[PDB]
Amino acid sequence: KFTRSRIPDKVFQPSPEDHEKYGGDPQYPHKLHIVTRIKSTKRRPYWEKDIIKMLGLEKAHTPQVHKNIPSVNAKLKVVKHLIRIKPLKLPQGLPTEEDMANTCLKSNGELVVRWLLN
Amino acid sequence: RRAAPLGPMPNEDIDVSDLERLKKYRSFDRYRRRAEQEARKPHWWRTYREHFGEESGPKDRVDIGLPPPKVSRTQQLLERKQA
Amino acid sequence: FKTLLPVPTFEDVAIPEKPKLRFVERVPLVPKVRRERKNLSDIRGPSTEATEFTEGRFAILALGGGYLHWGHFEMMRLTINRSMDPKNMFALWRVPAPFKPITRKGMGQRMGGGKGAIDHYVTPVKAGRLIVEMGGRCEFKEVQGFLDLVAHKLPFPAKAVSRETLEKMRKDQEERERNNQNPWTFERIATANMLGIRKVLSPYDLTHKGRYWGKFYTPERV
Amino acid sequence: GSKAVTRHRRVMHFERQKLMAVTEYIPPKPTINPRCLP
Amino acid sequence: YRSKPTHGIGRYKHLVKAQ
Amino acid sequence: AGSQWRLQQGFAANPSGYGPLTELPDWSYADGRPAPPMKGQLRRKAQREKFARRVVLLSQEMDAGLQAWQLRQQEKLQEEEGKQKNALKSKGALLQN
RNA sequence: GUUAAUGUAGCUUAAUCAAAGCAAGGCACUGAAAAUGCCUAGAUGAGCCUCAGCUCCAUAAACACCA
RNA sequence: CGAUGUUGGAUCAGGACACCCAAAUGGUGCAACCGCUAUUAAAGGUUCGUUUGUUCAACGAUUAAAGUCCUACGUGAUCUGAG
RNA sequence: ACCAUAGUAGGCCUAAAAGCAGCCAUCAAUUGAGAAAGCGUUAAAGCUCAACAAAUUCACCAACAUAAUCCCAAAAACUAAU
Ligand SMILES: [Mg+2]
Ligand SMILES: [Mg+2]
Ligand SMILES: [Mg+2]
Ligand SMILES: [Mg+2]
Ligand SMILES: [Mg+2]
Ligand SMILES: [Mg+2]
Ligand SMILES: [Mg+2]
Ligand SMILES: [Mg+2]
Ligand SMILES: [Mg+2]
Ligand SMILES: [Mg+2]
Ligand SMILES: [Mg+2]
Ligand SMILES: [Mg+2]
Ligand SMILES: [Mg+2]
Ligand SMILES: [Mg+2]
Ligand SMILES: [Mg+2]
Ligand SMILES: [Mg+2]
Ligand SMILES: [Mg+2]
Repeated sequence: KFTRSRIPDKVFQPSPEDHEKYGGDPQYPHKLHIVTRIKSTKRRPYWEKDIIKMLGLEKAHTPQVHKNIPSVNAKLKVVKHLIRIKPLKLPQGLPTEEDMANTCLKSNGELVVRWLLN
Repeated sequence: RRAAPLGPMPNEDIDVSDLERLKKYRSFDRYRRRAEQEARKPHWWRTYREHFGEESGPKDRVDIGLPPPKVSRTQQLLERKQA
Repeated sequence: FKTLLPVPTFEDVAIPEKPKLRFVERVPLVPKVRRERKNLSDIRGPSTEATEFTEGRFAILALGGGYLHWGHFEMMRLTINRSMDPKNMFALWRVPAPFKPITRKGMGQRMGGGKGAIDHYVTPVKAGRLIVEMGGRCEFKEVQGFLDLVAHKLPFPAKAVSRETLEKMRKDQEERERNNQNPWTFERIATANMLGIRKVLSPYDLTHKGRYWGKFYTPERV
Repeated sequence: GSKAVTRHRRVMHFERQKLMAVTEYIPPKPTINPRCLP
Repeated sequence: YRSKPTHGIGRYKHLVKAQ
Repeated sequence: AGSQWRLQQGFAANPSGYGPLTELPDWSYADGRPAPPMKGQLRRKAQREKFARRVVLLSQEMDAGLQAWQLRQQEKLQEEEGKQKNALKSKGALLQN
């Protein structure tokens, strides 16, 4: 039978080189995910279709942001072949309430707070 | 998919090889005893004692007492033996 | 001019009586009455039992999976028995006599009607198992020469091997897999279910690691 | 449909074929051939 | 239960041979 | 084509997304008075805002979560001492010695 | 005569209610065992001391020794 | 299945080559004549009768030979109808 | 490529068994050549192998016919391609 699939935890123990490679900090995990749906749910099992629905990933090539907490990481782990995950970065820091209109999200995965001054 | 026992399994101690040379309790009662002793030990798996309220289980007792009377062990022993 | 070399000497080889291969029986002495379903799963994947040498230093090794029936046994027995020196060599069965009932229906039957009747018996052989084990005061080369015939006439692909040859190819096998340049191995991909690849794979694959497919085993597969 | 095990070698689902083709062994290739070295 | 650590805790028959 | 290059340089993989090409108000009156804004940019503003608002919210919730956990830890550590300060003075075994 | 240890009943408890559990025995019961019932013997190695300390004796494990 | 009319002949044959004949060769337990094998070659050939509805098959007489097959067991809006 | 002489037809069974139907020993001369690994003889004789000397590129395994109307895109080993 084709079934769901366990994914042994050894997969998710990162090697020391990986930090260098994908550009994460060995010390501090990132706070937020940018998830994008790269592939299609057609031809995939219903349970993956549902996960993709409940992550707000319905529409392709649209970014969506999620907490980096384990509860979410479980679902992302299930559908990880359908998606692209990139850590959200805040060079200018979090937006205040004056900056809400001017926010924009750049493809390198970083959120710029002041967009197009004069 | 097998898991690994946490700590000792109960009967894992005795040798299955050569059962005939092992001493058995032919008494129902000996068995009963051994069993009740086994039921008093703190096992690593979900047990009756755990759910049904041993009432705080292990408890370090703050004791406000009168100090126990001091009596000689050996002397007392001798006297009782004699009696 | 050429300098000599010390010749391999066997003082430690003890030859057993009846060095030739025992005759094996067409049908077991207690013929199975109850017709068994066919596990094809007993030909499939790597072998557990009979993977190692016991007394002898030479063997025939099975590179595929297959079924050995009585014809095959006869062939091996006759060929090996008249190709060896009964004084200096001895042979041994590493395979049991055929125990597994296999049915047939009369040619020309329609589909259905019941199971068939028991035609003959076979032995299942999983890849990596020793078929026949030859020891003796022999060097490997002679034994190799005639054993490769037998090996070639078996149903599965097979080789003639020694202890040296076997350990050689096992160390080569693992050394090939720690040498590997490309990051992507069947194991790594399957276990982690990358690309949802589990959809196309069988569960058994997690163990087989792409090395065994059906009854076929390709050693080149890392 | 065919049994899991079979005599005739059993064509794979295309995706599995891709998988097999990707995971092939790649022998390490030395920068300089040891023979053309001194 | 096979998946659990406590599996085969009730296993006995290997202790008594009656055949 | 050439999305990969556009990505390395930090632009949008598609020239349509978010560059100056798209965002700017492609026409204006001859006098110089601004034109009524553009439907596309209006919607893009709205949902970009929506996104930011969400980022703030999740960030805050996660922080408040961590603080709440740390607080519960402090409460536990404080109760452990709250048992000792409130306890009676042990007597019986110590008085004979 | 030298080193590492000891001397709880046959094996293992306890040494602040207390020398404890199990083996082991007898008789009864059925052909033997076994179970069961009614019963049986038991120890802190020996001499002083302080309220663990000093020796002795003996075993044990070695070495030396002796024949 | 609101029909893809079925055996053997007749007529006309299209094709394969796994060659029966004709051609060129290798091996022979090939002296010669015969043969037995194997390779290459498909342009052209591959009989007439007695009995069977017959295909096969037996038999008579010959042939350089009387090939093995495929074509809706070729071919009934061309024939036959013995089965 | 090169080369091959000695106890000796080694002892037996057999019509004959001379290295070479079979059984048992497997010693020994010469720098060097097995009581002989293949062919051969009725038994031989006779050809080779391993042995000296002579020299020295490298040398383990691997190859597998075919159908019926007419083959079936055309073609092409480098000007920079995640
Ligand atoms: Mg074969
Ligand atoms: Mg199926
Ligand atoms: Mg639109
Ligand atoms: Mg006492
Ligand atoms: Mg019809
Ligand atoms: Mg019609
Ligand atoms: Mg024609
Ligand atoms: Mg031809
Ligand atoms: Mg001809
Ligand atoms: Mg023709
Ligand atoms: Mg037909
Ligand atoms: Mg027809
Ligand atoms: Mg007709
Ligand atoms: Mg017609
Ligand atoms: Mg020579
Ligand atoms: Mg041919
Ligand atoms: Mg063409």
